[PDB]
Amino acid sequence: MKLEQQIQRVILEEAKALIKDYHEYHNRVHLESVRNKKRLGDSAPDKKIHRPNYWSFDKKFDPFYVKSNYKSIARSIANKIENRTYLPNEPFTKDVPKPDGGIRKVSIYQIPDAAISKLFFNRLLAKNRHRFSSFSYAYRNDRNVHFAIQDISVDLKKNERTFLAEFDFSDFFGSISHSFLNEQFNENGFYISPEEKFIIRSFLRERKVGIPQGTSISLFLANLTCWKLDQDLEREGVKFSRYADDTIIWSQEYSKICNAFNIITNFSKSAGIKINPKKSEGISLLTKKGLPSEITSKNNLDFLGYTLSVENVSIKEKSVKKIKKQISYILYRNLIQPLKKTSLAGQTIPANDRDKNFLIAICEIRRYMYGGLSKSQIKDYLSGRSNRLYFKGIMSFYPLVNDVEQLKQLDGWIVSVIYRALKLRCQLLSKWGYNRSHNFPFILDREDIVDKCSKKTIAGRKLFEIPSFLLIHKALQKGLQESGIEKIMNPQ
Amino acid sequence: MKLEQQIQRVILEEAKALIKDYHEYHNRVHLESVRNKKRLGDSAPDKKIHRPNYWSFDKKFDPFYVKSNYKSIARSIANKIENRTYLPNEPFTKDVPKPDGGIRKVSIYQIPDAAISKLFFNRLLAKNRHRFSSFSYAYRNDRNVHFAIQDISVDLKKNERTFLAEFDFSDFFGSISHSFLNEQFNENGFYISPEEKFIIRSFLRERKVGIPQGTSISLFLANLTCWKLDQDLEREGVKFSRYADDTIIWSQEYSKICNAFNIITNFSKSAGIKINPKKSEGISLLTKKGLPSEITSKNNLDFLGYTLSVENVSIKEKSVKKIKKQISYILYRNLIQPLKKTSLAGQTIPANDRDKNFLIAICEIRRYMYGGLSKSQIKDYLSGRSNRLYFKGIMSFYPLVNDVEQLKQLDGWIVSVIYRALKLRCQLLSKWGYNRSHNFPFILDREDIVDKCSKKTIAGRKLFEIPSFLLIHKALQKGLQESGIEKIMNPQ
Amino acid sequence: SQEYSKICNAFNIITNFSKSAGIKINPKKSEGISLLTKKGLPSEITSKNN
RNA sequence: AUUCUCUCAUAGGGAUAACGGUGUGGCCUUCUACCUGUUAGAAAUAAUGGGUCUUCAGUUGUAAUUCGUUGCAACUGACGGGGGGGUGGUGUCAAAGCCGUUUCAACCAAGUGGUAACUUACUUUUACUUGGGUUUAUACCGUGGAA
RNA sequence: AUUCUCUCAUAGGGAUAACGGUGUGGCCUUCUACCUGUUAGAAAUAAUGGGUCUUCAGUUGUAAUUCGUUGCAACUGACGGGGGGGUGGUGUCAAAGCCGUUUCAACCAAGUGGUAACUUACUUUUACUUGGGUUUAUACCGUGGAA
Repeated sequence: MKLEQQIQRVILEEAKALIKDYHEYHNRVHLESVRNKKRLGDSAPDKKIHRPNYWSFDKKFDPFYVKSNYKSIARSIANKIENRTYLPNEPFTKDVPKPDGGIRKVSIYQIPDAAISKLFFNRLLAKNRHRFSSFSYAYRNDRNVHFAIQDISVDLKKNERTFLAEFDFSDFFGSISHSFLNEQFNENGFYISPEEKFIIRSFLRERKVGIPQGTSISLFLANLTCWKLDQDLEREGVKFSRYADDTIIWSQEYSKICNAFNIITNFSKSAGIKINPKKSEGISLLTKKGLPSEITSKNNLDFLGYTLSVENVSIKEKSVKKIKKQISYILYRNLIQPLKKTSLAGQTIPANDRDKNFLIAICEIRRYMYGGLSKSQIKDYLSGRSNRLYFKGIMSFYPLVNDVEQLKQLDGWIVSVIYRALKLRCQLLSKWGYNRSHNFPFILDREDIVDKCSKKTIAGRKLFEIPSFLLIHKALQKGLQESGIEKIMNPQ
Repeated sequence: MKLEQQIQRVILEEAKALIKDYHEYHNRVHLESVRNKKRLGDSAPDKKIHRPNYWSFDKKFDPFYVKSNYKSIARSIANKIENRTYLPNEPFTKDVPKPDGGIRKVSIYQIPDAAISKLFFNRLLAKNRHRFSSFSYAYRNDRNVHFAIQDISVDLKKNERTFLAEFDFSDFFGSISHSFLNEQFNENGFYISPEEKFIIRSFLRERKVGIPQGTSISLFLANLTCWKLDQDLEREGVKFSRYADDTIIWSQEYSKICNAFNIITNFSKSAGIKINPKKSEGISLLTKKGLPSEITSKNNLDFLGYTLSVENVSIKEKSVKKIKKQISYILYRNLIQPLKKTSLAGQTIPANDRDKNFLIAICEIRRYMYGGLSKSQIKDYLSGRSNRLYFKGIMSFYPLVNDVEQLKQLDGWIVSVIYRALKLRCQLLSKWGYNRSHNFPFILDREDIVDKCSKKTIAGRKLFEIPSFLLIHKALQKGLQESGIEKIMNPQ
Repeated sequence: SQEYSKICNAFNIITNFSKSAGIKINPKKSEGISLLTKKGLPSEITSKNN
């Protein structure tokens, strides 16, 4: 087919995606407003509906208007791409620096330009994916972080002490030399058509150095420049794994890991990229616990939310603290916050050994960790009674974790936090003039919360059971050997 | 879905494929019989239709009977796979030794067993393709011979002299140790379910050593055993490319290529495979023409139908001789063979400057080399007037050839052979009593055959033009940079 | 030995033999890799005199 | 109008008012061990209502082997953090320590110079919600029309 | 029966005779520079019939640059093997050589001790045929039924 049919179909799909997202967004907002009213009573605020503020800067940002007039835009763009006159329109770049983080300025392009960028990125990736290295895991459709994690986990067990080099790059996207970039189009066996070359050069006219962020065409150019670095790194004879601008190298020889520094420095001098000397760790020796070392040594390393070691693979401390933050905020929101207002008009007071708020908080925690599964369904999957199960929780993002002790400590932390939150709720209810210290669940003790909640039934469903990380860990371990990583892992 | 639906669908597709092939086969036979009658006149033999002789050995070989009764076979097999009682039936192995070739005994299995083998091979390949090396090109759906050819062609240009090691293995499939094979299922991070282990072991019960040939389940086991060999070969720091049991290694260091021999020997001792000392070439130094060498040296090497060198990539001599064989036989069949019979009853004698046999031979040659394209369509593709063209000829099997001189010599050989065949046809027609030495095309000379045939028209189509390899080479070169290798290459 | 790489390879040989024979080394009575020099000479890594 | 047209087609002109989604219910079919109530009615079966179990490592004693690890009874071992105060053991020449009872803390806090708040929130690889499909049953959410 | 059923389901029982494909034509739509005949009829356009062109490297002289390589006239260089005999050049002190005319060979054969045959053929990575789709137009090919 001609280029105009492809532009028309890509533009139509892109336009319909934003409309679907907006239609789901305002319905979620209405449902959450209704539940907030039922929770806060008469103290709930009013519902507010917002629209993107950049939809009014230029008419072409609005997906409804783009969809209404897509055939003419297609026609025009096609003609100007066949007349060598096309030029992307200036983007909207409101991104600004954030505390403790890089500015990370990101540009948002209009729908026709982003559609052209994605269309021309897909064909280049399809034509040239077979000439990339097997140790690059970013911006591709056949590799993912979990493959690098599995490769490092498998390789580190074999030996007892290995050397490691960790280095970082400063301003990766904004420091690529244009004369360098243009010289790689005729090397390593790549296939770039003249029209594709034109389209690529059309996106760099405004700048004098670096490549734009926020667009899909720069993700191929990001992997294009490191082909010689990966070629020389593999020729050296050391193992490595690179994701975007973050890399790690390990080897058994000091001389080999010293030569890897010279290779990295030579590539940085060739491409004009300067390394950051404040976020780099350098050369260190990783050994098992208790073994002495002659040089600077460490026991574990962090890589993309994981904590690799000689023995086990665990979750990073920052991600653990964010899980604790979300669970604690859910309990505080559903138990303590409503009772701190000026008046209790429209609220509901627990009575007759019933508490809807505790059930709601438990259900929300179960939806946050499991995703809605029950312990009976999990045990049916484990016993082989059933042969189908879905993974849609937070644990789906860390399927390679095999550290039981950390999960046990998280379970004990959850139980203690729940007990103390219920104690504070009881004290606040006593302060308001209601005494419910002899009713469920305020009467339960810490040592019997799980056992007593494991029995209470409602409508034939055990809706009061406390989720455990160990059970879902066992289910993930069983499903990994029967379906694979790609199937088990989350789609995002 | 359950296992029975998958078995039912796979069996049905396999059964319908043979029926489609047979229905196309007997129609091709009838058409060829009609044309043979019109060509040989009254001396043509009678049409004969055959059936596979092994269809009567066991009813289950017949696809019509299998299709008629597929649901019961599905049911049964499923039940016995869920009761741990399944066992493949003995195959039919009529393959025998051939002169100048290995016996290569091949077993044909029945449809349900081959369907189970393919079904269980597909899921294993999907679950474990990400743990294979990037330099293995056999029995996969993401790598092909042409990728290895492009990698060697690109790498050899950079340097002027490299060392090479070429070695071969004797009886690869029939010498794998079972105790070795069973020990690799728990290493390198593989994922094999217990049911899959059962199915695998079910196909090796009869033998005491080696794996069966002719089935789809052994193609995964072929790539499974060489994981440690490829791991150590990549750890050494040398380049290589392995396809099935054939491998090549090249490097810049004598010590590195000497260590590659020790790695190969250690792997052969570990797996029990013995190398053949009569089909191996050893260690040689490849240099450019005219440069002296201190050790045994050569100028080019052969790999999978190609002839690689420092400068160019050409076609192997054996494939060139087979192309010449096919062209010469086509000309002999359509020009000389009919006139050597006892009587010319029912034949047609050329007259009034007309010759249907010459036109038929030219059309068959064009279909053999191009596939039916015309020089006007090719020049339209080259000039950019059109933007779509198909490649369905013999040249589609060698798209990376860039040796113009060889194609020019083949063109001159074609012209000379055509001229001499027409001269012999004229002499035979003179011997039968007809003098046509002053009529087209017997009057044309060698130096004007192309120029005169390039003008004659019939029904507005230049059906007498002589095909040239250089034009299709230019079209292949242009299409490679605009669609890619996967798209241009043949589907087989 | 006189070479750091050679004394680093000796560790891999010892570890491979321990894995082959099933013997496990004790990490509390071992001293590791150290450089022995004469008294008064500086060292770049952990050093001892006797 | 987010619906439909028109062409000079990253724009401009007409014509019609509806056009996209969410919750609940329905239907379609879809992977499931038992034991018991009350119904119905022939135990073909249904209909509903209650309760239990599922994992791993062992030690066996044995069958099977296809010469192994297997399948098995029976067995026994696992399987929900940490911190600050008080008070008994038992620790020894002192002691560490090791035992368990009783209190305090919504979380970061096993800490800060000091400790409260927050989810349409906050941010560097950092994000997702419950087998599908179809329902002019049923109630509502953008934006229009009417007013 | 290769069609449909039935269950004890790698099998066995019934019932119906049609069931799968190929060539040609049709239709649907699908990527295409011109110049000319004769038609038709208004040059809106058709309908058919004839003929030419398409690639790469240069040298420019110049415009554009977005500071380059570009786009351009015009230019000139490419673009269909080898072998065995005869005979002229020109080779030089001889000579190699280098020039081109004239004959012989269906291919392997630029070779074998010797050279004919073969495609439903022969064989180690070794194989495929012409944008699709739909046509109870039209003629035929397996296997059934009828006979």
